[PDB]
Amino acid sequence: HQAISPRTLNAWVKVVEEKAFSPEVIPMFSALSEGATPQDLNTMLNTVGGHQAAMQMLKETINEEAAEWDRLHPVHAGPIAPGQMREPRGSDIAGTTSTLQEQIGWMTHNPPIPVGEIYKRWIILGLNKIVRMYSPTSILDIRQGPKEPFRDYVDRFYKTLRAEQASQEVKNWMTETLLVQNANPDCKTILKALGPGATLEEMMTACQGVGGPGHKARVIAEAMSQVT
Amino acid sequence: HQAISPRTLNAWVKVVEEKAFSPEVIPMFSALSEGATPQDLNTMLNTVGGHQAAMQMLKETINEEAAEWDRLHPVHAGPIAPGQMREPRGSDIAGTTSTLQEQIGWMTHNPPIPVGEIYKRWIILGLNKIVRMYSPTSILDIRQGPKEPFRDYVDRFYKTLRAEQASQEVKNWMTETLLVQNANPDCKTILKALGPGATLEEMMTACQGVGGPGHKARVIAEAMSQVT
Amino acid sequence: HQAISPRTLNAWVKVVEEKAFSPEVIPMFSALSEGATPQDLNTMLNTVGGHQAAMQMLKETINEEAAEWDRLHPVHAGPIAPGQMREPRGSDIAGTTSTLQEQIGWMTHNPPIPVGEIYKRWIILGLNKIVRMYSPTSILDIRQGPKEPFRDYVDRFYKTLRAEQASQEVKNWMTETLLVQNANPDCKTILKALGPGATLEEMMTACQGVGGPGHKARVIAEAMSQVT
Amino acid sequence: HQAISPRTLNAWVKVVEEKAFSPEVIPMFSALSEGATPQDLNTMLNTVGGHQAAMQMLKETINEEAAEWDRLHPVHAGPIAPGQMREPRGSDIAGTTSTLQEQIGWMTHNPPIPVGEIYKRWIILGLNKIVRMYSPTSILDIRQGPKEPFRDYVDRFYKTLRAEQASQEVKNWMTETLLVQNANPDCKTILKALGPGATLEEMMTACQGVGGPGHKARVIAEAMSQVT
Amino acid sequence: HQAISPRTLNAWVKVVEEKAFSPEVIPMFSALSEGATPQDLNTMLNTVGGHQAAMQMLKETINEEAAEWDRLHPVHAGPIAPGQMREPRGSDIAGTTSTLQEQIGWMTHNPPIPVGEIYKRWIILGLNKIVRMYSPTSILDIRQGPKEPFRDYVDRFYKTLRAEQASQEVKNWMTETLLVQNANPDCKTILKALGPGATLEEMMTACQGVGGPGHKARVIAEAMSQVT
Repeated sequence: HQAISPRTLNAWVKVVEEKAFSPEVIPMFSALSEGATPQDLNTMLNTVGGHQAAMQMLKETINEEAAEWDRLHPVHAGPIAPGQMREPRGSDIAGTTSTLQEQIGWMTHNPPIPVGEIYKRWIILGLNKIVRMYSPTSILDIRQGPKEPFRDYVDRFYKTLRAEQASQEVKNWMTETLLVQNANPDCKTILKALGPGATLEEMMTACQGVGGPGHKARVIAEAMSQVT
Repeated sequence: HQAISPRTLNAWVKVVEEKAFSPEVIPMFSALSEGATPQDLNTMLNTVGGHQAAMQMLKETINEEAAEWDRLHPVHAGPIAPGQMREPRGSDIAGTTSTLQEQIGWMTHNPPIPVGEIYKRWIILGLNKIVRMYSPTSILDIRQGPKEPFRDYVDRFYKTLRAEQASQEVKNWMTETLLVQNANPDCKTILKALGPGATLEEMMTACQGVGGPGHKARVIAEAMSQVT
Repeated sequence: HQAISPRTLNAWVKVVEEKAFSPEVIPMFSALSEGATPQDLNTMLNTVGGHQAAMQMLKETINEEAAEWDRLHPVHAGPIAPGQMREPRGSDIAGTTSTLQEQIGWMTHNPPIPVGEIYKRWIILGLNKIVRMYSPTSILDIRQGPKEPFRDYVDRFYKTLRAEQASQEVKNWMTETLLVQNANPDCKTILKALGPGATLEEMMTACQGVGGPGHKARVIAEAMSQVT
Repeated sequence: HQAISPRTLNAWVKVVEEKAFSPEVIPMFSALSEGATPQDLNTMLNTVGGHQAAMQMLKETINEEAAEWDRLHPVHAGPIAPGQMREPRGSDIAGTTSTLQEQIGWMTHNPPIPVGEIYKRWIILGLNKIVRMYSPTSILDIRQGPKEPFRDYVDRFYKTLRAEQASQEVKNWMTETLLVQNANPDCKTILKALGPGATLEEMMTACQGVGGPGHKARVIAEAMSQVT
Repeated sequence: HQAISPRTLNAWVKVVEEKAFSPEVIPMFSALSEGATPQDLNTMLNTVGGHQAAMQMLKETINEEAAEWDRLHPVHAGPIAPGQMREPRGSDIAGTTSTLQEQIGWMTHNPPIPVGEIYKRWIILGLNKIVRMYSPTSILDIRQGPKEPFRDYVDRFYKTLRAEQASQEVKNWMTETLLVQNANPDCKTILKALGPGATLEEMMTACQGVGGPGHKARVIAEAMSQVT
């Protein structure tokens, strides 16, 4: 059997990477996995890194479809040793508890039991659910909360940046601009007054005081001074 | 015995979606599932998407009814091979651990054991409890709390909108005319002062400082300014 | 056979400790464990002190690779006693459920079954993920939050210092010149006004009021006095 | 013989894309290709996309090493023998003109001819040459020349951006910022004269006059007026 | 064994012409070519006119995939009397050197060698590459450079219009409304000063002298007089 190829698998991973779960993922998945055995589909589903929530939702959808297939299709009374083989099971359709030889026998035995397209349909339903009910996160979406200390915001920003797929110089550029840009006015005013060319430690030291009694007293007194 | 038809099942899903478990769901369910086997009723109950809490309550009601049936009806002394078949069980009545062939045999064997009507009665009791003690959520119900960051409210609003059943243009209009409308006066004042035709990022940035050391000082100073 | 030596293992531990999980860790691990059996690799990994999160990530990666190997490679139909031995398994590749004699036989039986290099590849993938997606903690990173009580910050600082790898005199110097330095301005002002040569007790008992009604009233009154 | 797994190959592609032929690829390549077939090494080298100059340099180095191997190692008559194995040729170590069966035979028949290790050495030399010489091209490196039309600069910027590995939102943000931030002083000042949020077509229409006789006369007249 | 219907081919041409190479071509191409013999796929790829660069990238992708298939799959020198069908090669899958009868036999063999799906996967990979890295050139993108003579720009615009896909009246309207609009301010000023509704030859004569010595001196004098 013609198993999956490294080029096609890597192209599938790349198209998942560039477009996180845009509606263009389903046509590419349906095009790159024609005739693929459930083992190959599981390989393409496991190879993609990141998007843990989307993968969890897809696995939940696959489990639901397997359970429904189990409910609808019962178990045969007795196996036939000569010229017969075990009927497919929902987990076997999902490829969890089945071997590649058994899947090949299913796809070859006449009349065909096309487990491949059934598993592909389940995965496509999961992908549709992901497309409808999932929004990917990005470094652009990391903004400091109204009452979030600067250190925790910076930690979240750097965690997202590390998880983000970009070149090192691009990541450094984002660190240079977005981190200062995405901040509440309380921290942004202090950062602007700090001046350009200030390292991370200086900014952390400067914004360590936001939300404390001293900063609150200072801003309140400044507000009364401006009003009167 | 023929199974359920796709048209009737799709109409059931549509009526559940439109009435949102209104008191009119019970008549439609009783009308569309006349003579339905427990497998058909299980498909009827599982096909409807959304309303996770209501489905959970229905499942708890079914489990309680099955447990009560198990308690009231004991286990027979022993099976009889010639001209007899296994007596029903609460899980088997609910169709979880029974095959369609066994259910058909139960409905056919004289005197007719009414598995379908018993399961329908249990599901109807569950639906009654759902109607009495459940209120569906909608995008209209999503309002920002008195002390909530604008980002968290926006995230909840968009999650509800994604879960909401509406056309894309309707969803866009709801986003345009509801996000600003449903907000605390502190955020709504800033949004109104922003001016018509503002992007989501601009509004999010403008309301980042709400409920912060700088904002709470400015509003208090303005308050004493107005008073004195 | 020629098992691991105390010198190589100690050098591996030392380089891991001194460089943290830097990108330079992967080359050294690829040089100090040439031909190492999976038990030797497990000994190399286990002796790493600290870095619990990194070791957990490495173990998760190893488990994922073992599961994928189990999925891809099926179970043989029947064992053969004369001139044969059990085929490797993902857990056996990881060395969890295998003996040293079995691994040596695997590496010796012709054609060779490279259990050692497969396990090394899995560990290297885990190390790469650690390098990409992990930031080691240090005493320099311990700073007190804007609303954190001084006692809690001191406790965290001393816990990190105890976990830190340094000589006793250097640790004492770190305590002397870092605890006061890394604090919010509210506590730093009090500590500076305290004067040099004050032990931990006076510093802790002089910063017990930060965040209390008395301090939040005194600083506010001072702010109004300065403004007006 | 064990083949290259899709997971390790995808990880190799990912690390090559991430580090962008930094020194860190040199260890990792040797880490993931232990005992790898020269066909597996060829797949590893072919799968990585982009960096055409780097791959050309690597192929040139491989061809040079193959030519040197051909020069140093002479041909032989190769009579029919019980081993009936032909001596390898530089192309065979390169993997271009060698099938997998004879390749495993070379790696297995006593004495073992390590075609895989020789090909790994050649690829390592090529990678070292790439690290020393080749420099990656980034979107930040795109800067409009002193006398370059704005349309050509925009075309080059978008051509480089479409090959950049980043999320779509990140690419849109790059288009928003870097396109105007990197410009000729005349083009930059004309764009700054335009209000923010202008569309790309408007910006190109405004900059179409840069470098023409009218623009030259205008700037000369303004300079003469300013100085005198 | 049936060929592709002319209506399907015409619809494929229409869909590939209407939306250029927007991602939506990838799904449609999958649907119209399901079960298609590689000769039919070659006909579909050859019939579509325009976008020569896209066709070049496509053909490069099929060539690369065929080369990889050739490398991975070796050649069997000795023919086999039972099932006397030659194993498909890299060019055989693409249909360049394979006849219709051989492809039909390959898709009807036992076991089936699916040349059609492999070829379609190659074209789909090429189409994804086109979508990522190709921007179609339209008449709206034809703008005359700052130093471009008007005759050369007119020739380029007319070449693009002749290559444009639109009705003759639409072409005339685009010529009338776009030639004057898309020009540098230096020539657009002269064209606007010329009487509206002028012949192409008159416009070319009027703006032929732009960028020359006399025009440069005239604009220099005008600017210096306006300044003073």
